Parts: sequence; structure tokens; C-alpha cells
Amino acid sequence: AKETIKFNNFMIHKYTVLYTSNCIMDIYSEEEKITCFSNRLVFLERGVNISVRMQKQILSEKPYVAFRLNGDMLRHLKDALMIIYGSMSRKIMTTEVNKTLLDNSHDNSAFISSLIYLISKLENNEKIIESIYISSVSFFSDKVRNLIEKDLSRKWTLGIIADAFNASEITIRKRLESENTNFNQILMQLRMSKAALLLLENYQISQISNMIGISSASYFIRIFNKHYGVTPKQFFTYFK
Amino acid sequence: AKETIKFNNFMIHKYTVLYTSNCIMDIYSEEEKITCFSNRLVFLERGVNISVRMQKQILSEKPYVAFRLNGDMLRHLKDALMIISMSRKIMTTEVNKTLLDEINSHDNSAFISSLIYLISKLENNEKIIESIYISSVSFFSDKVRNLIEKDLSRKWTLGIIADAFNASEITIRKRLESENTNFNQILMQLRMSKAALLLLENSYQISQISNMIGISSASYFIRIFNKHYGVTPKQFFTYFK
Repeated sequence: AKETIKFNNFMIHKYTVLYTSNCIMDIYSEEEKITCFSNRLVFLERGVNISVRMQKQILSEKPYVAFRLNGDMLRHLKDALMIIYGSMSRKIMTTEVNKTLLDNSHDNSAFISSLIYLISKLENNEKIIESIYISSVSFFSDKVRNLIEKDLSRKWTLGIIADAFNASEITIRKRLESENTNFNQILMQLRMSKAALLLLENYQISQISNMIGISSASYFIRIFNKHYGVTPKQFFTYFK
Repeated sequence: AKETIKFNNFMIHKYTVLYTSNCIMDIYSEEEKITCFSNRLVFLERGVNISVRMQKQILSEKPYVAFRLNGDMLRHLKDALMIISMSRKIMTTEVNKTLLDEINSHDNSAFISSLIYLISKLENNEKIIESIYISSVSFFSDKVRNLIEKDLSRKWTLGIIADAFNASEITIRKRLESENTNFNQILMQLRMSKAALLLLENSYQISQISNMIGISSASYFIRIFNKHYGVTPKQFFTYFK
């Protein structure tokens, strides 16, 4: 009912640590599945587009508490953990209740220390550090993403990106297909992630379409309902 | 009485975090003084020769609990924290949850992480990170120490060190005097630190600690220890029981 939701194409654009205060979710890959339980912390690699089926316990509250890491913060944490330490199961990893998490979020300096501390206290840290390092790599898809990000309003083509990257169209094609993506999908993922964030933020549908680059908001509603499978209102009400 | 002791020339050869479980100590500089209170945590720089006057609460236990950092661990911690006057070399603080701190103390991938955590939680961390960086620098005196550390038994001269460092004797002299030390003093500090580390081991005895540190006669070593630290080796052993 109103406790359960099933949205697809969920892109972890930044490395996200995720509690499960008010939800039991099943995270789906193209071939794998990971069930996150309630009162547990989950580490999510950046660059992971996935489908989630959630089960809220209380209908009135948000399903979970999430914390994102900037690219900047992700590279400093990677460098710090490398100084210190020297498949879907590798990219999404849940753990036991910290039982002592005390929530920072405004002083990276204090935050990065606490994150290093939590990782050091956790077990099986090799895979956590591995996910950190992997998510700290600027793949070719990330560079095209950064390019498009500057003007989501602008209508891009493969030739524009190719000229910007000083390459041929087929080169960009095969690079993105080896990254398991494409230019159109990259663009859509960026726009729809910004749209979801803005929905849970204080733009609204009347202007989110324009902010992300779509002129007509009805087309944006249909495109959101296609990408995530949930109408923008259902997405808003499940996280409210 | 035996609750109080006053030993001089206490060299913090490794960056040491120091609790005060069973003591109230007064650290003395050539011109400054710092009184560490009971049930506190103390931060000390590497390369610090000081005097201490301690006051144990229970005569039967050790006065405090200390934790040292290897040069390797100190350099990692410095690099990690960079990624993330006597008052600027010795800094005490208050703690409530060292229960978390316990940790295993037998690893670098975990200890320095928990230490970073403690520092992040401690306010006024600026001077702490300062002390870390300063103690992570290999001064010329540290290079001479490392050279001598190889063969403490060997009898060194200023000319041997100078030839090893490809320099003149007066150069080594002025370098060490700018570091507020000298070759003979460097040697004495190294030997006497080891002596104290060889002490409180309850496994090694004077009859052989002098030989390990390079002194042939153990009576001369007793007199030299009682001169350097001001406490007879037996008093030093009994205060840290």
C-alpha cells in the first residue's frame, strides 16, 4: 500500500552512506539482488544506477537517513584511507547498527575523521575501501557528465561532446558503451537525478522541468514516470 | 614519600599520548612549567627532554598509562591529518569516552584512525596537529641519533659522524648546538632512554643493561643513570611498578 514503493533507475551520483530508520528495501541489479534490513547502515558506491523496492514501517516519516560525499570529500577520504591501510556485493554493502552514531555534516574535517573512524571500527573494510577507491575514479562517462552539467538547458549532441573531447563520434560511442551507458542516457540520468533532488528540495514541478532543461512540464511528468516508474507525486509523498 | 618522585632529562623519543590514571605530575622546562592533573590525557612531542615531578595516588600501581607512536605511525598520522614554546609541545585535555579508545594498539590501519578520531573530537586541535607535524620532522640531531642507534656499543667520535655526514667537525658542532644538543649529549640521551626502556621490563637486570647500552661497568652505569635522571635505577624501577 502506501508503505511500499518500487522506483527504477536510481543513480547514486555521490558515494552515499544510508541508514534504514523507517524502511526495509530490496536493492535490484541487472542480475543481482541485495535486501537491506531495518536498523542497519548501508554503503552505496557512486555511479550505481539500480532499482529499489522499499517497505516503510511508519507512513508519516522518511524511509531512511542518507549522507552524501562530494567528489572532493570522496578523494580526500580515499587518499586518507590509502595512507592509513596502505560484482554488486562489492558495490553495495550493509552493516550492523553503529549503536553509537551521533549526528556533524557541516564540518567535513570532523566528518571525514568520523567516517574513517567508522570504517576502521567496521569489519571487512577491504571492500569498503575498494568501493571508495573505485568511486573516486573519473571515468570517461563522468567527464561527459561534467561537460553536460554546465548547461543542462542546452541541447547537446554526440558531435558537440566529441569536438569538446577532440575525438570521433564512434570513439565516444564505444567508450560510453564500455562504461555501460550512452550520451542520451547520461543526459537523462543527470536531468532526472537533479529533478528528484529538486522535488525533495525547497523548485517545484512548475519549474523543475525548466531547471533540468525540459520546456513542457507534462512531458517532464511522463519522462519522470518512465525513468523512475513512479509518478513525481508518488516520489514526493514516499519521502515526505 | 614513595608517592612522589622527581626525575630529570625525560626524553620523549616518540610522540606519546599519556593518561594520568594514578598520578598528578608537573612537567618542567628550562623556563616553563605545565601541571598535568589526574584522569587527564596528555600530548607530548618527540625530541623533548624535560623534568617531572609526579605524585602517585596509589603506591602499588603504575602512575599512568602511556601510548607511543613509531616514526612510521607518526608520519602516517601527519599525512592523514594534513589530508583531513612549551605550551605548543605539551598539551593536556579532558576525556569522557576513552572506553571507545580502549583499541587493539597492535596495528597501524586502526590505531592512527582512532587517534585521528580522538583529535577530531578534541577541541583546540590546531596545536595538536602542529605538534604532530613538528615531531614528524627529521632534524639533523635525529639523523645523528639514527646513525648512533645502529651500534650503541661502538665508541663514536665527532670525526666519525662528520665523515659519515660528509662534513667538518665544526659544522656538526654548530648544527647540533642550533638543535640545542651535542654529540656526547645525543649519545647519553640515547643510552639512558634505552636504559629506562630496558628498565621497567622486569626481565633485564643492571648486570646486562649497561652492556646492551654500551657501558662496560655496571657501577659506572648506576652512577650515570643516577646523574642523568637524578633517581637511582632502583627508585625508577619501584615508582613504575
